[PDB]
Amino acid sequence: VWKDADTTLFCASDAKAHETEVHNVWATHACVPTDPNPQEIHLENVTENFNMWKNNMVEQMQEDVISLWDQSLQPCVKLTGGSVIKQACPKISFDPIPIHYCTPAGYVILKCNDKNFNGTGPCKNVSSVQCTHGIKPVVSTQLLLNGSLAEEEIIIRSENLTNNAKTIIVHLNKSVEINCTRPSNGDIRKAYCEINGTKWNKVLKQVTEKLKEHFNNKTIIFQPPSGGDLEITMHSFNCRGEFFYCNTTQLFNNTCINGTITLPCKIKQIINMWQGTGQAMYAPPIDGKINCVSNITGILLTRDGGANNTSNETFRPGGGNIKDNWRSELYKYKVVQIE
Ligand SMILES: CC1(C)CC(NC(=O)C(=O)Nc2ccc(Br)cc2)CC(C)(C)N1
Ligand SMILES: *[C@@H]1O[C@H](CO)[C@@H](O)[C@H](O)[C@H]1NC(C)=O
Ligand SMILES: *[C@@H]1O[C@H](CO)[C@@H](O)[C@H](O)[C@H]1NC(C)=O
Ligand SMILES: *[C@@H]1O[C@H](CO)[C@@H](O)[C@H](O)[C@H]1NC(C)=O
Ligand SMILES: *[C@@H]1O[C@H](CO)[C@@H](O)[C@H](O)[C@H]1NC(C)=O
Ligand SMILES: *[C@@H]1O[C@H](CO)[C@@H](O)[C@H](O)[C@H]1NC(C)=O
Ligand SMILES: *[C@@H]1O[C@H](CO)[C@@H](O)[C@H](O)[C@H]1NC(C)=O
Ligand SMILES: *[C@@H]1O[C@H](CO)[C@@H](O)[C@H](O)[C@H]1NC(C)=O
Ligand SMILES: *[C@@H]1O[C@H](CO)[C@@H](O)[C@H](O)[C@H]1NC(C)=O
Ligand SMILES: *[C@@H]1O[C@H](CO)[C@@H](O)[C@H](O)[C@H]1NC(C)=O
Ligand SMILES: *[C@@H]1O[C@H](CO)[C@@H](O)[C@H](O)[C@H]1NC(C)=O
Ligand SMILES: *[C@@H]1O[C@H](CO)[C@@H](O)[C@H](O)[C@H]1NC(C)=O
Repeated sequence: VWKDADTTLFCASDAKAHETEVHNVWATHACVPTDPNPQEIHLENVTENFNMWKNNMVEQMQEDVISLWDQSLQPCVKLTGGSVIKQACPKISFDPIPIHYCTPAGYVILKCNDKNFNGTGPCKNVSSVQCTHGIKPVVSTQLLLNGSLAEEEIIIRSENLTNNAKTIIVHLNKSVEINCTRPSNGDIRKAYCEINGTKWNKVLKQVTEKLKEHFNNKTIIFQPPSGGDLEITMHSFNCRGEFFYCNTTQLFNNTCINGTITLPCKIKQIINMWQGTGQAMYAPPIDGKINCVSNITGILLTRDGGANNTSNETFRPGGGNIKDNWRSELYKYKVVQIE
């Protein structure tokens, strides 16, 4: 017998003690080795309720990633609360590694194995584990990168679809690669992302059809962000320590519903912190080819309000709350206390 409960989790990873890469360093001192032979118990015809939108596991992963960035990516100048903090800001080795989240004695993690599970409600196929799967703490907006894929159909996730103020997480069942490069050798900050147009438009059409099922077959329209900070209006992410801001206008235009899609990007030194603090400024980009090839595995969407009297629903890429990023991976888990 058990019950829903919150407790302090610990982490496990396969980090290398000899790596200077910041994630490896953090996990080496903050986590333990992973279990080579993990045990999993499938509960016989047990029904459990989940709520990915109210899961303390999310808050804890957030806290880990905040501390990791706080120790690994200190900017030259921090602007928060009115005070100005200056300090050294050397370039680092940066490449996210999988982090496992595990429960201590007296506790266990319940895992929903239901196909097409949306993250909330009852789960029929439930198993118990000590640790989650390996989750890379990838920080980004608009597009979710290097995450897990839905096993069956594309899944739409939201705490409340009817509430347009609540973020929508689209969980893809097929990866679309995004190839971002800052070429070696008139602007060290100019960059670009290449994406297979055929693959993207096909997936996006599948997402459209999926959104129809949730919005009474209303017409689904995609549009670029209306306004807001650059971190939100553009696809923001960190590649090799450098902050990339990419213009995704070409991705979200309800027209191509063929060739290569080249998104214009730029590396920014001055960033609005996702931690919520304030503003941070980093040193200029390192020289040479700066390249990151990522899997697009999900999308963060915000729905336009004031469309109730029309046959259209408008969706725009969003994000900014990194907790949603962790939710996209932790949705199927919950902690319970055993006796
Ligand atoms: C809640 C709300 C509206 C979200 C905002 N988000 C961000 O500034 C953000 O996500 N920035 C960011 C930075 C680097 C990378 Br790489 C990706 C994204 C920041 C705060 C202060 C928390 N307000
Ligand atoms: C329940 O989930 C487990 C783990 O994914 C899977 O092996 C099993 O086939 C599922 N059971 C059914 C009947 O769907
Ligand atoms: C998830 O599935 C449950 C099944 O009862 C349902 O109540 C809930 O509305 C679903 N959530 C979404 C966003 O589809
Ligand atoms: C992805 O999900 C959609 C439904 O959302 C489905 O039609 C399609 O077959 C899936 N693709 C793959 C490769 O499973
Ligand atoms: C979902 O959002 C709608 C629109 O804001 C609201 O009227 C409704 O109460 C919400 N549903 C729940 C279960 O809170
Ligand atoms: C990229 O996506 C493919 C599946 O489309 C997967 O096999 C591979 O592991 C992914 N790479 C990651 C997760 O970094
Ligand atoms: C990514 O794009 C760059 C520049 O076009 C290219 O050199 C590289 O081969 C690409 N990588 C992959 C895996 O497609
Ligand atoms: C969408 O249209 C199809 C085809 O007529 C219908 O079967 C289905 O019930 C509709 N779905 C919604 C959510 O309105
Ligand atoms: C993206 O590029 C388009 C032109 O292709 C431009 O109109 C738009 O302002 C850009 N978006 C942002 C957020 O800068
Ligand atoms: C969508 O693409 C078409 C291409 O002809 C363009 O004219 C239109 O302005 C685009 N809408 C946007 C970028 O919102
Ligand atoms: C995208 O993939 C398809 C095969 O799925 C291929 O035919 C097409 O050439 C690719 N497009 C690009 C831009 O490479
Ligand atoms: C995604 O994973 C690939 C393979 O490990 C990596 O090269 C790339 O830098 C990752 N993308 C991001 C945004 O971290």
